[PDB]
Amino acid sequence: TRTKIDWNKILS
Amino acid sequence: TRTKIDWNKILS
Amino acid sequence: GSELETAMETLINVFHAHSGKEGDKYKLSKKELKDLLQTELSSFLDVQKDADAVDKIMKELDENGDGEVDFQEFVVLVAALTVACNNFFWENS
Amino acid sequence: GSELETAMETLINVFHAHSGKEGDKYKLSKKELKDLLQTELSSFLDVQKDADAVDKIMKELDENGDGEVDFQEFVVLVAALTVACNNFFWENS
Ligand SMILES: [Ca+2]
Ligand SMILES: [Ca+2]
Ligand SMILES: [Ca+2]
Ligand SMILES: [Ca+2]
Repeated sequence: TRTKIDWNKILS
Repeated sequence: TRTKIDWNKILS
Repeated sequence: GSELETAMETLINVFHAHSGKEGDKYKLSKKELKDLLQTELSSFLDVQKDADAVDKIMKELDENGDGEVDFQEFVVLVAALTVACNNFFWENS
Repeated sequence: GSELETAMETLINVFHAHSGKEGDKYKLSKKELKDLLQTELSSFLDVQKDADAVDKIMKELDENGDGEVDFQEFVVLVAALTVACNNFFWENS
């Protein structure tokens, strides 16, 4: 998952 | 008398 | 900075100016919100022309009921009035 | 323009660029939102690195369930992620 960012998911 | 600008109230 | 990035960093630094001098380091206060918005949007936003108008906004932002405004509250406010401007701008085309 | 005013007009004009060419004159579409946000915040916001991430945002913005995004929806989105950046910026001080 490091190769990708799930921060926006922080919003959801 | 009247409110010249009461737009911000639009949000409230 | 890109057009959108330009606007992101602007709200974050201007807010630091009023919030970290006349109030809590990372939190805004009833007097700090009024000063930040009026200084640059004095004639626009409804604040000084309606001291009552500033109070209606705090109520909407006093969601936590803390009597202060967090950057999550302030940013929500500027974002929601500008959108209202675009809709009322097309009313008279 | 004042620092705050600078940022208000920026979101309003950039949005016009993608929204009035590849889609409805005053309404955004699933492909227009992805293009507007990625072009200038490609490497930042989570969109291209996570096509799924763009979908989670539309669901949160598909409040009307119209499959499109209105300037009232888009402006709410950029406003809510930047605030999350300030809070996560102090985590590592
Ligand atoms: Ca303060
Ligand atoms: Ca509050
Ligand atoms: Ca469109
Ligand atoms: Ca929608």
